[PDB]
Amino acid sequence: SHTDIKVPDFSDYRRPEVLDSTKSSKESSEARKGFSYLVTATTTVGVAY
Amino acid sequence: RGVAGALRDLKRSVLCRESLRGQAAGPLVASVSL
Amino acid sequence: VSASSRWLEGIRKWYYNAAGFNKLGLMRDDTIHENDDVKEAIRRLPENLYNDRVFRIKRALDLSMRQQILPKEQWTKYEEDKSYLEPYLKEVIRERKEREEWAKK
Amino acid sequence: AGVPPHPQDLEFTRLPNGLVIASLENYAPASRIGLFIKAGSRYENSNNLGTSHLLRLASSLTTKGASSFKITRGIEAVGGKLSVTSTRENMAYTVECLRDDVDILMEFLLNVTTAPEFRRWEVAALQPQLRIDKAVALQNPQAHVIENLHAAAYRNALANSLYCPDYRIGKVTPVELHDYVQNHFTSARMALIGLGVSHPVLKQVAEQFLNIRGGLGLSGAKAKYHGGEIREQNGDSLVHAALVAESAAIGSAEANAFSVLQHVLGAGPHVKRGSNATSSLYQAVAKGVHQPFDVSAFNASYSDSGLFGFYTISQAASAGDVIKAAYNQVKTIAQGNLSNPDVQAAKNKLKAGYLMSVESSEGFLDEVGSQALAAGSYTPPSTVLQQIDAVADADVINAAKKFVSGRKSMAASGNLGHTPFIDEL
Amino acid sequence: TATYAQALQSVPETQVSQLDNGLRVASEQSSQPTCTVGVWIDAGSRYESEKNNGAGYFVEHLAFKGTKNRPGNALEKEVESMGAHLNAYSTREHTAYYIKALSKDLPKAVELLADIVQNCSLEDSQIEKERDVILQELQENDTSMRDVVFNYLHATAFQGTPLAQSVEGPSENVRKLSRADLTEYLSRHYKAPRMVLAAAGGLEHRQLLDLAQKHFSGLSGTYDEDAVPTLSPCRFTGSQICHREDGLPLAHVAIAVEGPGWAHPDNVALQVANAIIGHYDCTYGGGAHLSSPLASIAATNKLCQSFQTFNICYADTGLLGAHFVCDHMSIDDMMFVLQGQWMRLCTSATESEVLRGKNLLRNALVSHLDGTTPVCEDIGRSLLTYGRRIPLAEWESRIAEVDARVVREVCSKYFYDQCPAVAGFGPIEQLPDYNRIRSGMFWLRF
Amino acid sequence: VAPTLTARLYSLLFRRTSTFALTIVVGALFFERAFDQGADAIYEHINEGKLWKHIKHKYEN
Amino acid sequence: LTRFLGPRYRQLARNWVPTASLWGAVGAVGLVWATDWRLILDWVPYING
Ligand SMILES: CCCCCCCCCCCCCC(=O)OC[C@H](COP(=O)(O)OCC[N+](C)(C)C)OC(=O)CCCCCCCCCCCCC
Ligand SMILES: CCCCCC(=O)OC[C@H](COP(=O)([O-])OCCN)OC(=O)CCCCC
Ligand SMILES: CCCCCC(=O)OC[C@H](COP(=O)([O-])OCCN)OC(=O)CCCCC
Repeated sequence: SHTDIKVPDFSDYRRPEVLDSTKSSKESSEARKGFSYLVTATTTVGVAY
Repeated sequence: RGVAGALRDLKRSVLCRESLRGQAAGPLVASVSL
Repeated sequence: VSASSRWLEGIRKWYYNAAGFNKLGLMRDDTIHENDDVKEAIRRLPENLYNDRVFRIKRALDLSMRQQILPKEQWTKYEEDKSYLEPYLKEVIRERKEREEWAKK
Repeated sequence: AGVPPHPQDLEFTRLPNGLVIASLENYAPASRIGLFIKAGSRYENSNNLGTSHLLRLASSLTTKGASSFKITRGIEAVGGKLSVTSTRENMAYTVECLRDDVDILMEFLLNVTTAPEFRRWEVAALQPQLRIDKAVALQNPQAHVIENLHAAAYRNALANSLYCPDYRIGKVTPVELHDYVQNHFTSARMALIGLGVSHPVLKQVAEQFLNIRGGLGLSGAKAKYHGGEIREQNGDSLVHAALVAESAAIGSAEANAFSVLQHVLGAGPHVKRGSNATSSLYQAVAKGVHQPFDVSAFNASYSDSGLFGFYTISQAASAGDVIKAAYNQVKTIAQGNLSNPDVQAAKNKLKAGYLMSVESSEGFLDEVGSQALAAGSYTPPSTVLQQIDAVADADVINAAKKFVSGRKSMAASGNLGHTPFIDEL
Repeated sequence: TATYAQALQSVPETQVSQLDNGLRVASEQSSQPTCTVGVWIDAGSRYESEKNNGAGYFVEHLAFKGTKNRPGNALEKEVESMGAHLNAYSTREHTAYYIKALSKDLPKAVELLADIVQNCSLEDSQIEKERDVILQELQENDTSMRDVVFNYLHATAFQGTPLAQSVEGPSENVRKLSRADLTEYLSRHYKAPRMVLAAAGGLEHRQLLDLAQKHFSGLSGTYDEDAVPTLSPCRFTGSQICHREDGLPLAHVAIAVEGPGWAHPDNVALQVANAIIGHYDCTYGGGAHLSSPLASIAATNKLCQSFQTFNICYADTGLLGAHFVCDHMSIDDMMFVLQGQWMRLCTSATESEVLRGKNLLRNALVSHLDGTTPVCEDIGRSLLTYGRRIPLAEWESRIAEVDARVVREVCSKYFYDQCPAVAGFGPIEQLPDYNRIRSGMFWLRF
Repeated sequence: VAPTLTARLYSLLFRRTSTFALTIVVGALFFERAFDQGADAIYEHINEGKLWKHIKHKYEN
Repeated sequence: LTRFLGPRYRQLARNWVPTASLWGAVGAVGLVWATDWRLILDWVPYING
């Protein structure tokens, strides 16, 4: 009965790269982290200045 | 890992007749290790 | 081997009385500083030696509170001082050095 | 052609001090060595009960040649294993490793078994492990029943439990461990078995380090079969029950007849989720019991005694029906209702089962070590199948007769409101 | 004398042959009276759609219930009568049916396997009786927190893909799976080039090939025009699923990052790193002196009842991580120590501990292929995943290549600054927040 | 430039925290020079006549 | 405190020398940047203003 549990669909939340079930997340693993960590680094630069 | 063999945390439940076969004992042994 | 040995032991007995922990009924091993090696050795002591260690220290702290010493009859004689803790402590140290030697390879 | 080489046959030696060495060079990448000792829980008495359990848990404590830290790290460094397996009759100290590290683990094995120190503080810190180890084992209901079944069956020795009685947890002393090793871990009580080891090496080790004298004689006091019943009301979902009689000592011809009777009645399943068509106990109970259940023949053979019978699992209200149906099925066999195709199939199950039990190095080593202490020899498989073939149908019927007429021992746990006593069978 | 390396050369070569229909026949001959023989099929729940997700497991319940030639328990009586043992299992990628029997009974054992995989009579009366059996098994599996939390890990890690599905399927599927769904599953997946007749024990490879052409030539090796199933890659998703249930006495937690798959050479180095972290049980004897920092810390501080590391492989993907069981006030410390060891191995793996992991894996590999049945499984499964049998001498070569640098590079590739999949079940109030878990996957000091 | 730009920035500079910090301190250095340069050029363009440095040429001495 | 002299400890130091070298560049550049150290900044190309 715990096998009746399925994770709901996040398609209206996911980023564009990771919406394809038949495509690896490793492909966009590199870009997605850089986009978010770029925002952090810029913030520190502004605080630094 | 500690063993108890005799066949010749909530563990789990046995309900049907298919999942009971093999459970009846058939001379106990106790084993410990690292 | 009496000539040179007894002079060294004579200076050690001089220092022992000068240290003065015997004047409170204490033994040498009662005065050692408790580091992790010493807490384990004390933990390993048998019941009687542990209980004796507790009461001697308790009796000495009581004296130290009162700024007193025991009568001279009850002082710990240098020849009767038992190093009851040393053999346990030596093993505890030997075990720690083994761990450290394994941590190097 | 990937044909393998010619397999080397085992070598065997009895030293004059009673020790037994048995080696087999299979040229396997791994080596296995085991010291089998007549030191099981039967050799405890009412004053030191549980001493062999704590001993079973103390293989990594400090020895004269290896600290506790070194035993754990040295074996793990070479990816080896150290285990202690214990029955009511034997303790088996076994060590596994690759070929090139046998010297390392042999030295650890000898220190654990011939020079333990049983340091007072190390022993004290281990006492709570008895409670953990016992609790883990006793969450199988089968462990309760079989332990109670032996306590009810025997007056001494085999009545003793593999697990420490609760009142003794914390009370087992280093002296008792020292005394237990000194008078049970002796040359006349030991067998050194090695797979992937040369015979000269084991013989060298045995003569150099396992020449231990003193202690006690072999087998201690004889096990006196009594009969009786122990009942554990605990309201489990299902009732577990075992009903047995005294059967036969291992190594006797009568014991093979009981082994063949076990596979006639039904020992265990052969097909996943199968109906057990050729299981005479399961079909007997299945006739007038439609709820879930299990039933199995029980066979336990020892040096000086044995227990044969059956083990039932059923709903609490159907417990009596399942037990009486199982007991009557054995009665019909005692009454001579046994065909020759039935006994021939049982011999096939038994003969096939034995060979399958020795295809692994672990299962092979335990068999050779067990034979060395029980029989003082090694009996190859072909001779074992010969002894199985020699079982006549009349021998099987007579074993069933012995069970039906013999004084019974019983153990049961669960909601026992419909589980009969012995005198109600 | 003989060395470890010389012993690896003495292992017999695994002979391999292929029939005209495409059935692959593999065997490792030994000097044994017994043997294990079986058919390994490249079928599992990853090939099943949402409609028929429970069919293969349903077929497992019907494989041994009767055939066209041996109806009812006739098969069951033949196996039991000759003392043989018949068994089977299904995973997300592989299905297997195998028999343990005397070597002399190999001709009959092969005949029965062919009869099962081809002429299974899925009688309607039997299908309905196995319906209630499976449903009862689902109730039983709910009580195993270990089986539950690992199905949860798959459900969230591979969400939206076939690998998210369980092997047994949902409750609803078992009550509407028809005979046509099962026969369509069988006739679509049980093709000869996806099956492997593996054997191990005392037997000549010649006779296994003869029995194969004898009892398996009658098998369809001609696929449909364009109905050849192809496995689509399964998207891994950094995510978390938390089934809070405080009525249970211990928490189960499974955490993992995405692995590469079966045929990736990096699995050897990953398995070495998992061996350094190892496993623990409260019944172990080592305790405080265990080599693994996670294990010794857990034993001394009573942080858990057990943990295990794992590297679960699939086609071009996998689950690399660990699972543990602990008191509700210890989940945070176990997560902390667990992640600290992952980061430590990514950045600061030493040489001596790596030799430890290599040695543990050598012993684990040799000790596992000890008996006719584990060797027969390694034959059948390896021919599906690797397309060949990888000799032990080759595994030793890959393990020996591993040094501390390889572990630091391989672990950083899969662990460091990667999004994990988390699965929690039980009293998990102290289970750290996903952001905090995610932050545990890197070190500000590095 | 077949690999993504943000993807190559991550592998080279952001994966390690050490190089993630070095890119920030080096970024604040070059950001400070360009930001003050552009900010002052905007404040001066709005006020082209008004400032003193726009009138310092009259008062040569 | 001789226990930290061994093969493992010198493998551990070798793993962390690239990281500590880089944290020295962070602090050095951070000190030069925060103090407007003219002795070093006169040599940087674009900063010269
Ligand atoms: C002699 C002078 C020496 C000074 C030289 C200049 C040093 C510049 C700082 C360099 C250190 C940067 C390290 C760092 O960013 O880590 C701390 C967190 C975590 O960043 P995060 O992107 O979340 O994860 C890092 C993962 N990684 C490294 C693999 C990409 O990142 C942050 O959270 C930092 C950005 C947050 C800014 C807000 C906190 C400042 C206080 C609030 C002030 C504004 C409100 C009043
Ligand atoms: C001179 C700076 C010293 C470092 C302080 C710092 O960055 O705090 C750590 C966290 C980010 O690390 P984490 O929470 O991902 O944990 C990572 C552990 N692996 O940053 C925060 O968001 C906390 C806010 C601090 C602002 C004062
Ligand atoms: C520890 C507090 C240091 C503060 C000293 C200080 O006032 O810094 C001024 C100088 C200015 O750079 P300079 O090229 O004019 O050089 C002028 C020389 N007087 O910048 C430096 O030299 C910074 C040196 C930092 C060393 C720790």
